[PDB]
Order: sequence, then C-alpha cells, then structure tokens
Amino acid sequence: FLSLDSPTYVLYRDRAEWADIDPVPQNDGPSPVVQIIYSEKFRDVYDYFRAVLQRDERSERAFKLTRDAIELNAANYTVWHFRRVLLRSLQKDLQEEMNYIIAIIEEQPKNYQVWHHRRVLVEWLKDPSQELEFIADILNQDAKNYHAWQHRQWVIQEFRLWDNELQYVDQLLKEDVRNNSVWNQRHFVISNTTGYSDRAVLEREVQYTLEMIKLVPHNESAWNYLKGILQDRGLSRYPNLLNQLLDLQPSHSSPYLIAFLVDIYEDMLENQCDNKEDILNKALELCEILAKEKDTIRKEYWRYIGRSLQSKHSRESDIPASV
Amino acid sequence: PVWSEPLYSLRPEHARERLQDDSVETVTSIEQAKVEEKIQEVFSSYKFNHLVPRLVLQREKHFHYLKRGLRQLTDAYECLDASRPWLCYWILHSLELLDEPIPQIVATDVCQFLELCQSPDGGFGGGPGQYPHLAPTYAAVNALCIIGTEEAYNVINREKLLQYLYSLKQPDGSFLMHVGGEVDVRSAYCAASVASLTNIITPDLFEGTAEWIARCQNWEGGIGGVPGMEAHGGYTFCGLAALVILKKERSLNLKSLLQWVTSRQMRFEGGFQGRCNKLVDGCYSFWQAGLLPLLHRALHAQGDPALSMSHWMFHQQALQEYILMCCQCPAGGLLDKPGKSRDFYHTCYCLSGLSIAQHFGSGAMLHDVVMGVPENVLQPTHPVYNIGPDKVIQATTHFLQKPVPGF
Amino acid sequence: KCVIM
Ligand SMILES: *C/C=C(\C)CC/C=C(\C)CCC=C(C)C
Ligand SMILES: [Zn+2]
Repeated sequence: FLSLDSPTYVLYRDRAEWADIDPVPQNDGPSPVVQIIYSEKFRDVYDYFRAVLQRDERSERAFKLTRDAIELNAANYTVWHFRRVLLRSLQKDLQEEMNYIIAIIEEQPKNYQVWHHRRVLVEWLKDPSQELEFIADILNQDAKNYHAWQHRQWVIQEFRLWDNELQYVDQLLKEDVRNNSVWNQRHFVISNTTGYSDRAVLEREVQYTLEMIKLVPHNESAWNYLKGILQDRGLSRYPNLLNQLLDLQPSHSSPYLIAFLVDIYEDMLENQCDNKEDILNKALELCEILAKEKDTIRKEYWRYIGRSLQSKHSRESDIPASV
Repeated sequence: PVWSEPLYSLRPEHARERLQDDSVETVTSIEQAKVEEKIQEVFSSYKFNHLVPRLVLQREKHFHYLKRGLRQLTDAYECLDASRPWLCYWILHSLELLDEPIPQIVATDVCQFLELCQSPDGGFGGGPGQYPHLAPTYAAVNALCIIGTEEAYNVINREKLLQYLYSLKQPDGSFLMHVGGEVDVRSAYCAASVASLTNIITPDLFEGTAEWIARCQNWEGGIGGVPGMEAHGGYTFCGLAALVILKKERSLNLKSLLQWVTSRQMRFEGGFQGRCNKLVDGCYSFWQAGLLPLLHRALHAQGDPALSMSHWMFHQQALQEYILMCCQCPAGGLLDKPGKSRDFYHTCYCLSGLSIAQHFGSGAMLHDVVMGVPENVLQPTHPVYNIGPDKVIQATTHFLQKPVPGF
Repeated sequence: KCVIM
C-alpha cells in the first residue's frame, strides 16, 4: 500500500483508519540516557507499533505497520518477532512473504534479522528451491557476505543440495582466487561429500592448490588451504611436499612459503625425523629471517616459535642437567 | 642514531610491506591496494608537510563526544534503537578506558534506564518494551558492572536471568540469541559472560557448550559463527573468551588458533583484519588482538616455557601506530579506517584494542609500551569481559555472596 | 557500518 518513501506518505497519527488506537510513547524514564532524537516518521510508526504490540492486535493493519517499522529499523528483532506471529495468526501467504524478504535482504544484506527470517520461511515452507539462486545474486554483489555464505551452508546441508556446489566454488575462485570465503566453501563441500581421506581427492586438491600458488604466490588463502587440508594427518607424512616447496623458493618465494617450511620442519621434529639437528637449525634460521627481515609484523610469534623449537628439539633438550 | 625513525610505519623498509599482487588483479587485491594507498598518505603526511610526527590520543575531543552521546544521540542512531544497552556499554567503557569518572547522577540514570530495558522474564532488551536478547543482555550487565555500585548490581534480576538463559539453551550445546532467534557463537559468549559475572552458573547450564564451540574451529585455525563457517575475528573472540570462562580452552587446537590470529595483523597497515584476505578495520584491534592475552593465559596454564614475559604475540607498537595515526576522528571519536565516519562502537573497540596493545600483564610480570606522548596511556581492560579488571573482580566478589538461583 | 546484532 503506502510505502515509507512515497511522496504522499502520511503519518499514522493522521490516518483515519487508525483513529481508534492511542499510540504508546516510548517509556524512557524521567531522565533518559542514550536518548535518540528520532525523526517524526520514526517516532510516529514506533508509537503505533508499541500500541499494537501492547494490545497484541493481530490484524491486517498491524501486519502492514510492521513493514514500515522494519523499513525504519530492520534490526528491530522485536518487530520481526511480532511479524512472524502475525504471519501465522493471519495465515498470510508465505511465498508472498518470501518475495518480501528477498527484497529486504537485497537492500540490507548485512543484517542478522533478515537472514534469520528467510530461514524460518524456508523451514515453514520446506522449500529450498529459490535459495541457491537468491544467495548467488547476493554473493554477486558482495562475494564475501558472511550471512549469505552461512545461510548457503545451512540450505545445502539441511536439504542435501551438494551436487553443484563445487562447480559454483570453481566459478567464484575463477572470478577471485583471493576470496577466502570461497576457499572455506570449497573445504565445506569436500568435507561433507567425498571427504579428504580419499587419496585421489586429496591429491587433486593439493595439485590444484599448488597450481594456484604458482599463479599467485602471494595469495595467503591458497597457502592456508594447502596447510589446512594436510596439517591434520601431519605435514611430515608427505615427504615430497618439502622438496617441492623448496623448488618454488627462487621464482615464487613469499613469507608464506618460508612460514610453511617452518611448519614442515616443526612436524618432522615432532615425529623424530632423521638429522634432528640439521632440521632444527634450518628451522631456527627461517624463524630468524622471518622475525627480522621477511615477516617482522609477526616477530613476536616467530621468536616464540624459534624459542619453542629450541626448547624441545635441540640436542641438549633430552639431556639431563648433570651431563 | 639521528637518521633512525622510531615510528615503525614510517621507516624506509616499511615500504617493502606493500601488497604484491603478482600482476594478477582481483577485487580483493584492488580493494587492498586502495586502502594501502590511503594509509600510506597518512603515514607520509608529516614528511610532505615537513613536521616531526607526534602521536597524540585526542582525549579531550573523545571525552566530549562520549559525554554528550551518553545523554543524547542524533537520528543517525535510529539503526541502533534496538541496541541501547550497547550504546550505554560502549560509551561507559570508553570513558572508563580514558579514566573519566562516572558522576552518580549519570550512574543512577543508566541504572534506571537499564531497569526499564529488563524483561519481566529475564534478560535485557534493546530498549524499553523490547523483547530480551542475549546481546543487549551482555552489554547491560557489562555497563552495570562498570558502574559497580550496589544500586547497579541490584538492577539485575538473577533468578529470571538464569531462567532466560535456560529458555535459550539448545540440545546441541548452543543458545539462541533470543526467543525465535538465530544461533551463532555470540550467544555462548554472551551467556557465559553474564552468568559467570552474576554467579548463576548451575552444573548443567553449559552442558555441551564447550563442545559446540569447539566444532566452530575450522581448517584455518580460527573460529566461525557456526560449525563449517569461515574463521572470523569477532566469532573467534566470542568462542575463545567463552571457553576461557568455562575453563575449556584446551578443547581447541590452540596452536592453529594462535597461528591464525597472528596472521590477521596487516603487515603494512599495522591494524587487524577480520578474515583472511579482507580489509583492515580498527574494531578488530580488539576482537583479534584481544585473543593474544587469552592465548597467553591458556598456553601458560599448560606450562608453556617459551612464552615471552614482556609482550603479547603481536606487534603492539604497529597496532598502536595504526590506531593513533589512522583511526581518530579530529572532532572526537574513533573509526574503522581513514575515510570512514566515527561511531561509538569503533570508539569503544579501537580504545579497547589500544589498551590491550599498551599493557602486558602475566601475574607478577608487567610491561607497558606507550607509543607517542605518555598521556596516551589508557586504563587496562580485562581480555575476557572487556571491562576494567577491577570491575570484574569487584562484581564477581559481590555476586559470590549470593547463592546460585535455586541453590 | 559494522553490525554485531
Ligand atoms: C565490521 C565489524 C564487525 C561486523 C564486527 C564483527 C564482530 C562480531 C560479530 C563479534 C560480536 C560479539 C558480540 C555481540 C558479543
Ligand atoms: Zn569495524
């Protein structure tokens, strides 16, 4: 009906069809703190909302009023709750409500209430058919929208819509290989489908990641993913990894490559590798290069790593005090 | 020496910390480059102007901004009409950090206002007449504790608060944010924070909560909002802090957590980003850097012998430089980054992060690093609650006198 | 702006 931005929008206190209701002003107390000087429109809609809420009026007019209260402040969770009460009591068409929430989310995509409301609608309707495409549209405007990715994981998991997600992930990684949200989604899909234990899958993944690293040596996400998928089984469990990383040292170095080498040495030392000492020194040398030259912002972390590796892997580490 | 630059961000070598896009341009790198260029301008400003840099925390300006905001706000805050207890908390905490006393006229009015926000069934809402929600409940309790008077403490209806927490608890260990609301790690933290402070933790209230939080830690090392989601500073802080309160930090792989948070500090800007490959933002000076004191306390409890006895595991100096040089609004208030407008949320978290960066404390060991003028030093903040350590102790002690509801 | 609730 009458949009909040309509040139001919009229305050509720000037609407004949609302003459029977006494608006309920906000109870801020005798001497308010953090008192917001609301605009006329805001205070008017909310004084009427307080009235309908207070008398629990489950009417069509109350329903339309919540649309205005939401447009004035979409973060008002109390209004959203009352709106859901009205949707049920008045038996409102939920697909019409879906059309409404998709418009609101398009407008205010980084809001908690709007995404939760959409979830409730999907649950009520037991229909996820518009989800992936809707979300894809939001992700097309902000490829890192946290609420969008979170809702997407929920839909996919609850309705088992795994079939095309990896293809979607590949598409977004093409658009921006630096999108950490997509790398997280990639891990999400694989973990809940094939898993990473399947050797053919794990290899495909590491191959892909090393390939992305070669193309963009300084993209921290690829590095984190590579480490993320191998760290659990143990970095030392993969002897060829080290050799291969060292092969990128010249034409593809970065503090990320150096940091990874330390991660490999650290695990090797943790699993009694050969040449305990030769490895430890290579590690402390890299830690120093990082703390003092290649990654000084993390000097405190690197000095700590160097100090930990020293503390438990030096030839003196297992040697009693008396010796 | 004389040619030596004491400010880390202005050193000649610092230019080496600029982004290397490998000639592969993507939205991420383009956006990152824009921020770095803007930040570089701030850094080089003293040099182009031929002035010696002086890092001054504009206290008087920040005080005026807060002092007024605690009383009245413009319609710019309509979007926060359901977060009034947060406005109370953010402001009172910023004032507390700045060591500005809270007049008893003010204290009593805040108490009365928060009472109006308290629900008949427990918890606090975003404003009078609004349904209770865990976020404004966390903020309200923190604000009342910052005040710390008998009157303030007495506002909290502990029995109904406990009932409220139970009504939100889920079978999987998580909590809803409010009735009919969403679930994410914020709820676990908000619940543990208020329940621990008020001494209402029953034996089963947090049953399975630590496990649920542990499921949020992902392949990155950090913690996401819910299991499966990308590692995020705000949620990571909520997860770790909640686990520290529950005394279950060990459920996490603290090693990967530590490596992840430390990697979130930006090499060029000096401040922290919320997620890998995203932009720097002053509020993360708290959510991210605040994890270091938590990790230090946890690792130390495990007898970690390599832990420093004078510094947190982050570049304290660079964080302070970022905040002081890039996050202050000239008119008062702090912000996200240059080009963004001030707000009380960023004012609260930039200052909180600054305090964390200035003060190292681990038992008897104490070491401060105050960049710029010595007047820049703020009051310390508790890394779990983000209110003065003294307020935490005072509040807990007071509530330990009462018995846990029901007994 | 950053929204936390
Ligand atoms: C731009 C900064 C944002 C969106 C902040 C993200 C932080 C959180 C989410 C953490 C919220 C914590 C509580 C509500 C206790
Ligand atoms: Zn922010």
